[PDB]
Amino acid sequence: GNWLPGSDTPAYLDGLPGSFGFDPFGLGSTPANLQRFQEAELVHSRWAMAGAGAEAQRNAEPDAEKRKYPEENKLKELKNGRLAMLAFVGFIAQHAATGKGPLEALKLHLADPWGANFATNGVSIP
Amino acid sequence: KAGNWLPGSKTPAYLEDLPGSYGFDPLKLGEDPASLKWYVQSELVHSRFAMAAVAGILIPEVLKAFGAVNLPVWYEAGKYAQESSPIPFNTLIALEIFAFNFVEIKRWQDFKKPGSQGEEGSFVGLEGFFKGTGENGYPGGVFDPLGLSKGPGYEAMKLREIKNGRLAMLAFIGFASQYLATGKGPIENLLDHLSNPLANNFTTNGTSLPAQAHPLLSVLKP
Amino acid sequence: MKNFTTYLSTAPVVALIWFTFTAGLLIEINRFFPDPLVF
Amino acid sequence: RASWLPGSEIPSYLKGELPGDFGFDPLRLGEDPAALKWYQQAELQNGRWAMLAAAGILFVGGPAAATPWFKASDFTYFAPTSTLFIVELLLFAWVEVRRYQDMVKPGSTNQDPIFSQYSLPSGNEPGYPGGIFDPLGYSELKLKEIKNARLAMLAVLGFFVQAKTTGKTPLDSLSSHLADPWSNNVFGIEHAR
Amino acid sequence: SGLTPCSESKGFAKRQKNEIKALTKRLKQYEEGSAPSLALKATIERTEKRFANYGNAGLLCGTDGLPHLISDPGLALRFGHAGETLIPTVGFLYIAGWIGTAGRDYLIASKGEAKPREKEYIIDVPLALKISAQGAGWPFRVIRELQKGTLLEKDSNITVSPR
Ligand code: CHL
Ligand code: CLA
Ligand code: CLA
Ligand code: CLA
Ligand SMILES: CC1=C[C@H](O)CC(C)(C)[C@H]1/C=C/C(C)=C/C=C/C(C)=C/C=C/C=C(C)/C=C/C=C(C)/C=C/C1=C(C)C[C@H](O)CC1(C)C
Repeated sequence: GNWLPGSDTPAYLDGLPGSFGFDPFGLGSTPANLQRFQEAELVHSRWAMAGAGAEAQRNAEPDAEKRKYPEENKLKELKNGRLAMLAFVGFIAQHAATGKGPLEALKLHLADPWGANFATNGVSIP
Repeated sequence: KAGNWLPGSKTPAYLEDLPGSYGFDPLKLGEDPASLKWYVQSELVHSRFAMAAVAGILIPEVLKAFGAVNLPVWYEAGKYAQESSPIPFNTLIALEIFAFNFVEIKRWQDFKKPGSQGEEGSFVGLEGFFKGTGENGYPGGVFDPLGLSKGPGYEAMKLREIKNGRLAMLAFIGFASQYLATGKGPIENLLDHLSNPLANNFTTNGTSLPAQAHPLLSVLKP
Repeated sequence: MKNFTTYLSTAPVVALIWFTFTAGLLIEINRFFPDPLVF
Repeated sequence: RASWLPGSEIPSYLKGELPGDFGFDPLRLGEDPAALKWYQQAELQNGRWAMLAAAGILFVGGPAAATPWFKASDFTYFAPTSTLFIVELLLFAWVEVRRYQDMVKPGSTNQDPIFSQYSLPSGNEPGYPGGIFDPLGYSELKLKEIKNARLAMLAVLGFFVQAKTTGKTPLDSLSSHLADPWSNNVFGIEHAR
Repeated sequence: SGLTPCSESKGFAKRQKNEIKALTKRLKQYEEGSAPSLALKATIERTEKRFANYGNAGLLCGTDGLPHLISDPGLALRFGHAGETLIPTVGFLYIAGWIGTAGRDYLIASKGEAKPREKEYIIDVPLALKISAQGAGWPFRVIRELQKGTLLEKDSNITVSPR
């Protein structure tokens, strides 16, 4: 649907897979940038889910869809991948902010949801 | 026009439609249109710098007066931050020179050719950030993330920005002059004025009216 | 009065007034701030 | 037409369209229609939060309910003071972006995001929603709301100023004024510094 | 340059002492409270203040015991001598550009009159005072004329002798 229900989504975003109409700053307003950033989102999401010669052959073909997908499962991949990149950035930020691993901090949140979070530790809020 | 800076005077015609205009140009600096465009940008840039600076001075000082925080005073905050700064002084200057050279050249290029930093191939794929609005001094894009320039209060917000900007510019120069004249911070200066306004002002700081130029000060006293 | 003010606007009268003002200003600066060598 | 000052001139942009319209704008604050609409919504918002605040301040046994309202933050809860601030910020962020998006484009936020069959009825005003916000069909009533909202705003301001100068609870201030009114009021108390 | 600060120069101190001694020798021929005595004492006070002020300004002194000025902008800024020549350079150039711009503005304004030569020896004093006040903003206007191309007359419009 819509990232902001009531906001008017741009016309270039409609029809794309995984399009919730989110482009406030209009970076995909041109087709050349929109096609390349579609590849970048898919590659970032695929690397986040799992976390020279291979990357060179990725862009050797002159096609458009083969650089991205070499309709329901595409949206399924895009909604799962974005959560994976959010999760990895959360892992980096939490290990930078508490000094602990990503799994033991889940147990610390479970054992104290109201006294141990990003608000309490003196890194995320000075 | 927002008004007349001097009621009854003849206001210049080239300032009739500018936001924040009171017809104030007695030195005729903005009579040339290209100069006027450059000075509009310069006034906005000075306004926004002073705005942020006066915020970063006054809000810590207000919260220090309220007992909330105890951050260092503004004229000594450079020393205290530099000792604890992981980055040394020279590297900080070099980084600031590089970053501001880049961003000010981008702003300058947009001033000379409007919308030219948002064209296709201008930036490295991220040119949609910097499309501009076709208005001198109002970039938008990343700089207007909430999109409030597209609302109906945009023209009144331009006027609010300029008048608050001029007030902040005067306020920062007042901060600097008050420190040079009294040696104390701005909230202490305000409290001293509030305790005795007749005796605690610039006429008694020993600097603003030099004693040699004003011999009546040493004479007309109890 | 118009003819008299036109005479007062002739070049030597204006020169006299302006140079009296400038010389007086310099003299009074040096009276109030004696012996200025440096800024 | 009822007015705050009978016999005076009324501003031309206040014709009783709005509830509580008594022609009271001495400083001519809301003149352009965007300003007047924003100040209408802001009056509704400030008045409703002030009604809740006046109720929650006048209502306060129990060790917690014996503390002053201006010293209420020092009571011990199950969470540190930082945690509740951010949780309240998050919940308020969600409901406020919903209300703001309604304010910009009316009727835009009327549908439950997870239930497509549950939707607020159309014709919704910005400051006057419907549906689950009016479980009873109670809807003359807008004049009552705006009057109680303004009285609560003045009452909450009185709470703030009375706790700042005298340093007393509202009930203590009322009891001090009810002891001797001619000496315990704003005159004399402030004149004794 | 191998100089010494005047506040630690022995020649500077000797000069102050000698000048005060000469003025004091002149003093012991007048009664106290007389006009010559008061005038000489005022001169002595001014001499003492002058030597103190020149020592306190960080001026450098030569082997002559006299202050020597530093005028290289690099040496002045790094060693605290900008008040000797550099800041006076800025002040002079500002006033001189003011005077020149006011004169140019008055001449240009007089060029459009029906009798342009009349304003050159019978001064339009209100116009001259107005133009003189506007000379404070001369660098901005002059720089704009330079970039616009209106500061200079074109070479094809200026008379020249046969070559
Ligand atoms: C607006 C900029 C600015 C101003 C007004 C000041 C003012 C001050 N600082 Mg700070 N600083 C400033 C920026 C910066 N300072 C510092 C780092 C420090 C330290 C570490 C210390 C100070 C201290 C001081 C005080 C000492 C007085 C002095 O040395 O004069 C400096 C006078 C100035 C006017 C600042 C420098 C000139 C100019 C404003 C710089 C910016 C101009 C642009 C770069 C020009 C660019 C040209 C364009 C067109 C290409 C003084 C109140 C110290 C002090 O209080 O001692 C106890 C102290 O210890 N400052 C950095 C990090 C590199 C800055 C970055 O911009
Ligand atoms: C932003 C505007 C502003 C405000 C509100 C103040 C306020 C104050 N100043 Mg600062 N100041 C300012 C700008 C300001 N100043 C500027 C631009 C300078 C450089 C000229 C100074 C230089 C200065 C010195 C050297 C001293 C003060 C002092 C004071 C105190 C008042 C007594 C006095 O001597 O007045 C200052 C007199 C002036 C002629 C400066 C006036 C400049 C402003 C811009 C005039 C416009 C005012 C505006 C029309 C109305 C203001 C309303 C307000 C709500 C903004 C008071 C705390 C004294 C002190 O620190 O405490 C005892 C003192 O010794 N000021
Ligand atoms: C660097 C700051 C700066 C700049 C670039 C401008 C530029 C502009 N001003 Mg603004 N202004 C400022 C600061 C500035 N102003 C401050 C602090 C105030 C409040 C006092 C104002 C109050 C003001 C009014 C009321 C109006 C303008 C107007 C204008 C515009 C046309 C006049 C012109 O061409 O001036 C060009 C200016 C410069 C090239 C800068 C000259 C700098 C010199 C060196 C100043 C030195 C003298 C000064 C007295 C020293 C300050 C001391 C003081 C702090 C105590 C132009 C956009 C008019 C306009 O129409 O609205 C948009 C108008 O009506 N200004
Ligand atoms: C409007 C006044 C004005 C202006 C802008 C100039 C500008 C110039 N002069 Mg010309 N000059 C003037 C008046 C002026 N002069 C007068 C009245 C005389 C007769 C004494 C001269 C005699 C003259 C000579 C002999 C030379 C110049 C040269 C120059 C050039 C280099 C600067 C210089 O050498 O200054 C030096 C200026 C003088 C020695 C005389 C200045 C006299 C005063 C200070 C200026 C006049 C002020 C005016 C009366 C103000 C009235 C305005 C008021 C009514 C509003 C420059 C083009 C030189 C050259 O051509 O360079 C390439 C050169 O060799 N000038
Ligand atoms: C779209 C747009 C729109 C508008 O226009 C604007 C804006 C808003 C700006 C935008 C938005 C956005 C977003 C937010 C971005 C961000 C993102 C992501 C997060 C990235 C990633 C990121 C993520 C990804 C890369 C990833 C990576 C991962 C990796 C592999 C990992 C690795 C690891 C693992 C294996 C394990 C081992 O043992 C180790 C290691 C090795 C360590």
